Amino acid sequence: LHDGFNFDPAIPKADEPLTITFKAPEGSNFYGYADDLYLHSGTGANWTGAPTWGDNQNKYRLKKTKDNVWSITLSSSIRHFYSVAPSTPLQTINLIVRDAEGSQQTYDYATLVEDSQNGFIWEEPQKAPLPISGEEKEGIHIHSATSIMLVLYDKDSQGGHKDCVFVTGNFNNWKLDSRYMMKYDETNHCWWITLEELTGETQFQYFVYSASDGGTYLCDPYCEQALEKGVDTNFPTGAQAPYVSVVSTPQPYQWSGEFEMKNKENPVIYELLLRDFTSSGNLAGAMEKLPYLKELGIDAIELMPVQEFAGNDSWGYNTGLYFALDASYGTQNEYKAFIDACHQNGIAVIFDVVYNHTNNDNPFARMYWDTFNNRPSTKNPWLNAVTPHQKYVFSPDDFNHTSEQTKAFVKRNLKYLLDTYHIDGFRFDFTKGFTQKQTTGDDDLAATDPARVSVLKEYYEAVKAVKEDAMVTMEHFCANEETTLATEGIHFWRNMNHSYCQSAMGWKDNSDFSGLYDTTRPNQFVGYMESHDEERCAYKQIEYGNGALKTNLSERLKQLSSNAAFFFTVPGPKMLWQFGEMGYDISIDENGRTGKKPVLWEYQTERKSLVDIYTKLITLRTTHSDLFNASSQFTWKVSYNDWDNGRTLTLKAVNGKQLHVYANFTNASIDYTIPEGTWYLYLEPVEGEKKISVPAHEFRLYTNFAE
Ligand SMILES: [Ca+2]
Ligand SMILES: [Mn+2]
Repeated sequence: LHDGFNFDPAIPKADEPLTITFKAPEGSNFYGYADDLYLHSGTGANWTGAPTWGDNQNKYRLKKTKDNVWSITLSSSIRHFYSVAPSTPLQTINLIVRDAEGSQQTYDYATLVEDSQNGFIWEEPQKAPLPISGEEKEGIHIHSATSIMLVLYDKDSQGGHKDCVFVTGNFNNWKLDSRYMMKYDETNHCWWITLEELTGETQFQYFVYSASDGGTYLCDPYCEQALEKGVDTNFPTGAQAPYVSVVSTPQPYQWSGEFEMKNKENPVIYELLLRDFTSSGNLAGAMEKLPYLKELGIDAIELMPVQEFAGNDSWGYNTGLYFALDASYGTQNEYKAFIDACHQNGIAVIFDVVYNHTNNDNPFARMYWDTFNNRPSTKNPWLNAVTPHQKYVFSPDDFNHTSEQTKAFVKRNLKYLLDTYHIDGFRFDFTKGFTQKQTTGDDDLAATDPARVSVLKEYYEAVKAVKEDAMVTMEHFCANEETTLATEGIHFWRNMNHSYCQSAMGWKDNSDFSGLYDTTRPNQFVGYMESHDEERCAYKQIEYGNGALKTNLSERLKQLSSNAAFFFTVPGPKMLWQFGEMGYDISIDENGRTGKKPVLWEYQTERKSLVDIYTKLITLRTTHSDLFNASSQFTWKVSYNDWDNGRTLTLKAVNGKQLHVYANFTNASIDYTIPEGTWYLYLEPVEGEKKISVPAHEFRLYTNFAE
């Protein structure tokens, strides 16, 4: 390691001078840089004795001594330089090099310091075989109330590993300590240690170190609880951001009978963001509304991501930890209590899971990091250094889904969420992202990748191996791949937002509903008028409504009612986005796309008429579930050419039950002759072959059966 930081003495000593030599590698910020550079530095986890960013005192100046080479001497001693107390262990220096303007810089790097004065003398790392075998070796193992075994995987894509790992925590006041050095198992490629005499909430992180990488603080990627700096007030002062791991060595949640999702093959799914679902923005808030969701008639709740995400105000598509759920919504047991209450109310729970990308906080990112480019190292075995799909870069931390380490981690995580939280299915976020192919657009990305199809099958098969009746849904939008994968039994998001927005607004152009019903495999496509990612139908009305649909609330709800009568009446699974049932009309853009949205439960009263239409239509799918069987005959007229004389829907079951829907989406009344037979206005007995006047924006729903 001549590239980057060089140390003389080669083992830095707390109470001696240290000369630091920076060599700029080729194709880095400072390669061929003509002027002197400056040191931004401090000791320990919290950068003790750091200057104000940009302080250009001669003291901080790295003199250019050769081409691409700068040196600084911390004179007197490294302790005197940082003004650290003689009895305070000086164990790490954190180092950033920057230009005089503090614009161009290197990123978080630390080296080890030997402090013999304070009894921290370096000991050779020890080789020991893992005292355990089987699957799921890595992570946290409670032996007893006073004892934990930690197992941290360490092998980069080149086959190398770190020189040593310490475990710091509340048991050792967050110091590096020889007694707390982990042992390396070369065969399993794991660091391990058994902590004993713990005295109950154990807090810890790891300090990993090599000569080529320097030092890095990171938590356990398999921790079930975490404190995050900048969110948790009780984040320990001696720990480094972002994460400490929490292990209680605990009052285990007592689950209430066996649960099975209602209408398993064609469920109505309510998409829910806990942050914006209630004013409390949490599980406690959501719990209060389960009787509302039960009566609405839904089969499942789909929670937008609940795994630990950056900060505490997010959609959650920014996961830092996959085995720890975000404490901003509630405790592990509040999550269990919520899912258990859902089940008691006959409602299944689906987790939105985000395996395309993680963030800089993830132990997998922190473990093999590029301190020059501020992204994963080319030697990272889970993550790409650079996103291969350059159209969609949601973070610097894109998962390599051809990695055997990434694949095993995903499958273990899926199994964990099923076993621990008793959930009934998954919605895979951005599965189009599960690709190593170098692309820069939508077309080259959308083009079939056999390895993406292959890994998505692996993840599906893994879920079904844990829970045979678990629902798997993917947000994919790779047309040819969806045809192939739907045959395996994977469910796909079927986005009908554009059509039902056009219809809601009273525009016939691009209003064709037909995409909602896949003729080949209707049950494999989860159709929606709204998702968290789309603008609201009821907002489009205010903004670009045709005539009265702009400003007449009565006519707007009639039109949304008719949309709903050409949605819930259709075979195959369906999804609604929270508050669509009460005509939620705040633009997705209000307070920014992903910003906190107004909570408007008063809409359940003001728009009661629409809530009642949603309720009866969804409930009909349970009361007469045999109608909605994929075996049933389904025909409809919902094209550009089906407008002026209205749109029609006929559903005909094997047992002879029939549903007929007529909708006038136009701004004028249309004359319609009811089909021949004996019918019933199921939502309120009617003779067929009878001419009716159907008012502007209204629907008529007829069943050949009473209740
Ligand atoms: Ca968080
Ligand atoms: Mn990706």
